[PDB]
Amino acid sequence: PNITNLCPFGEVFNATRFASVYAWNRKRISNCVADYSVLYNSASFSTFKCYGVSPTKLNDLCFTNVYADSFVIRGDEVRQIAPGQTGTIADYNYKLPDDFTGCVIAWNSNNLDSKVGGNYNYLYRLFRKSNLKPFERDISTEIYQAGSTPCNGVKGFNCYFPLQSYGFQPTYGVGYQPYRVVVLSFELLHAPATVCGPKKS
Amino acid sequence: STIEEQAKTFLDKFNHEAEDLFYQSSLASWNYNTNITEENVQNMNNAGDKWSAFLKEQSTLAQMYPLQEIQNLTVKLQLQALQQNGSSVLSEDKSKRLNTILNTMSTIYSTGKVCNPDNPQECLLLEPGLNEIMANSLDYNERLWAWESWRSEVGKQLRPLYEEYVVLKNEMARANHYEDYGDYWRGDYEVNGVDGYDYSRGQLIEDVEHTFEEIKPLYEHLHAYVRAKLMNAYPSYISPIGCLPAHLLGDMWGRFWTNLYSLTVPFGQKPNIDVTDAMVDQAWDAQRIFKEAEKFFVSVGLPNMTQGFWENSMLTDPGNVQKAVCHPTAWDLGKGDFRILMCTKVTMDDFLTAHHEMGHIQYDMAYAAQPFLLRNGANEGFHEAVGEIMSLSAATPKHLKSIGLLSPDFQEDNETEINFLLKQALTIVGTLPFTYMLEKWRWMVFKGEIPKDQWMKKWWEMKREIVGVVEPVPHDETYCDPASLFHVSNDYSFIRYYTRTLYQFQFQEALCQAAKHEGPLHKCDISNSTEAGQKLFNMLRLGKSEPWTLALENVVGAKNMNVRPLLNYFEPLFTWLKDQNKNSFVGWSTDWSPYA
Ligand SMILES: *[C@@H]1O[C@H](CO)[C@@H](O)[C@H](O)[C@H]1NC(C)=O
Ligand SMILES: *[C@@H]1O[C@H](CO)[C@@H](O)[C@H](O)[C@H]1NC(C)=O
Ligand SMILES: *[C@@H]1O[C@H](CO)[C@@H](O)[C@H](O)[C@H]1NC(C)=O
Ligand SMILES: *[C@@H]1O[C@H](CO)[C@@H](O)[C@H](O)[C@H]1NC(C)=O
Ligand SMILES: *[C@@H]1O[C@H](CO)[C@@H](O)[C@H](O)[C@H]1NC(C)=O
Ligand SMILES: *[C@@H]1O[C@H](CO)[C@@H](O)[C@H](O)[C@H]1NC(C)=O
Ligand SMILES: *[C@@H]1O[C@H](CO)[C@@H](O)[C@H](O)[C@H]1NC(C)=O
Repeated sequence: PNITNLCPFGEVFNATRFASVYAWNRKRISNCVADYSVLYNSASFSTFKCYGVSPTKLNDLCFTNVYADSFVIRGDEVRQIAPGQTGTIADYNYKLPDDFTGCVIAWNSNNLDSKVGGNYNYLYRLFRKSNLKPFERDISTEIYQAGSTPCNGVKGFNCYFPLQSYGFQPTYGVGYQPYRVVVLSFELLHAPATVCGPKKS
Repeated sequence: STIEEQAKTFLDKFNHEAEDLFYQSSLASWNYNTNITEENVQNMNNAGDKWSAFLKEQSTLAQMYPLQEIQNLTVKLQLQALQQNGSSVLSEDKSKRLNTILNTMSTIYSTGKVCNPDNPQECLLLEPGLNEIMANSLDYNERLWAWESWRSEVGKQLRPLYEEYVVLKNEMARANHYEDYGDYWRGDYEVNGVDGYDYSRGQLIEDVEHTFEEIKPLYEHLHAYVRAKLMNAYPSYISPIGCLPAHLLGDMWGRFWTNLYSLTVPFGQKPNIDVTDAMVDQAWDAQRIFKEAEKFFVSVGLPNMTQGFWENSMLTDPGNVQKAVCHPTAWDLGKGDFRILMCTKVTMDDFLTAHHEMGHIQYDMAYAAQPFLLRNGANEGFHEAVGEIMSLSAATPKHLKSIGLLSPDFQEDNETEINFLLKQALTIVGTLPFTYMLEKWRWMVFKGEIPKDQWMKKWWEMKREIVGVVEPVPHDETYCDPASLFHVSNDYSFIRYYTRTLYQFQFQEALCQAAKHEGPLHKCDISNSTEAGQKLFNMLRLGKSEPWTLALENVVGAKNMNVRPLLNYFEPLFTWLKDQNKNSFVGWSTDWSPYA
């Protein structure tokens, strides 16, 4: 039939501000038409690594719901957004399951997210008692206890503040420049699948 | 829970907070250096004060984690680096006095202006007013006047200041569980905790003497040849049996002998290897110079420069309106930001300097994966040595023919290699006895072997015994002749040049053996050899994570600094000097035979 009602990929990719890696935004996308070839044929993306499905057949398959997780990380931390990886981002900020079906899209955003004085609006968790479970969000700002002594809310000896900031400056190296990451998570559940690609005539 | 995990979390917050504060301090220093303006000075001072205060607070907090309950070598190395008190162990009044003394010595050396009595209407500063006179004059009394007047003014100003300086630095060092300030400087080469690769502070002096004992025949022959040539230049002043007069060495202090190449050239009739005119004919920009250096580093297998390097470096003088420091400096600002500040001219010296500073940048880039407090050289010698090896390789006629800067039909005979080796000896071999004598004198001053009333009587005695250089007229204890040099007056270690010189040729032999060069060592070029670059990069990637002995094992296969690669480098010149010294007398007499 005639196809309209496209999925809101403009409000995810072309968003004016992105969330931090710790309080990463999750947008549930349902009941629309998702054109993935517009994303795949763009030259603006440095990473388009798809795990569990290939980009060519994305435009044919149909999914129940699409989870669009958006955040900003460093250049050297893009590799940790993958199944089975380790690092500060996977252990304490954003963890992907091993059985993950979806795509990880990352692009350099030194133009927008870096200022000459230093942009300290973007934060990451550097400390937590245990590793995160897949698709878990921790936004707690409770003082990390590294020692036997109780912190009591004061950042003294052995008690650190968990969230640290990335001082994104334009003159940084490519491995320290800000990268906007959108992770699309595709699941098929027993409910009627409604996020389908465009159908040919 | 455990102490080690607590230290690891502490050194996980420290690395992140310090990288940010460092980057900010370094960027402020960069903005001052490329733009000398008063607000940039204020911003630099504010960033430096924040950085120093942060280092003081983290040093105060790092000591609360005891060292003996930590078994991981890297964590113990970072905690050992952080837990040094520095001047903080000293009282606030004495620390303020020491800081004031250091600042006033810096101002006295930097703003020291000396000119001739009875003609005081204009005066000349050290750079470039006195440097050009020392490097280019052929007049005995003019050089004598400049040398004696500058040591009179600078020494008479700095002698009480240095007497206070030695006592305060000894007090700080003994407060820091060191024998003296010399032991504090020698603690940079101290390796503790590694089985077999341990190195002691007391072993450094013994190794330096053992290497210098092998340096001594080559230096004696070079000294005899330079003495004969200077006797030709100045007929009556220089004695055949005595030491060289101090003010005739081509520099202000005797640090380098490279300004005597014109007087002491073996074969003047033969041409030089100057490629300046060839770059002028082909219109080589400074950008082309750095691209050729980058081509050399990608040829050996090292990574190429980042885009931010090309965007953010200043490789040309900005202009009259904007002032900048002209000294070439490689900056590792942090967070993958690497820059070179050089006012590059179209000369061979600037081209070799570009290779040297890009070698510094490659060394900085290699240990970027390491933690922040381990991002340095394994010792102070390696960081300069890895730039000097690039300076060695780039200067070879094979490299110049390979890049097209030299004519392909240039005849490489033995005479040009002899005079090139003599120039390299005047630059490299000549600095070794001066460096060793200066560091041994400073170590004896800090140790208390020499009383304050006998500092100069011993010093000239050392200079005659080691350097073979005699004073023009005797100096009493009102003079402070050592502190006229930049490094000693401004609290810098000086053994880094000696260690750099030995490590340079050790690295050169290791990479040339890796690259399968089949000729003389000075004719060796390490371009196009991936295996030599891999052998270099294995050590380069470690940084300060591993002991310098283990890094030296990684490159040359030896656990200690060695002198044989240097002697192998200068072996054609050594045979030529032995042939040329048949009539003349090798060695010197410590008596007052030339002049006193
Ligand atoms: C996002 O911005 C780019 C740049 O103009 C534009 O071409 C693209 O269509 C926009 N939308 C998406 C979904 O990428
Ligand atoms: C240098 O400082 C002056 C001071 O006003 C400023 O106008 C100029 O833009 C600066 N130049 C650079 C390259 O930073
Ligand atoms: C020392 O700590 C580092 C991380 O700080 C770790 O990667 C390394 O494996 C540790 N070494 C040993 C021998 O435990
Ligand atoms: C540093 O100084 C403090 C007090 O002045 C002292 O307790 C500590 O042991 C010192 N650290 C070292 C490594 O000497
Ligand atoms: C460095 O080399 C890589 C691969 O050889 C190349 O893609 C990159 O553009 C080079 N960098 C620069 C600044 O030319
Ligand atoms: C250079 O080589 C030629 C030819 O072998 C020889 O006659 C001459 O003596 C050599 N000169 C030196 C300084 O070795
Ligand atoms: C090194 O490689 C470059 C790249 O082809 C080549 O032009 C150059 O001649 C090589 N150097 C030597 C000494 O062969």
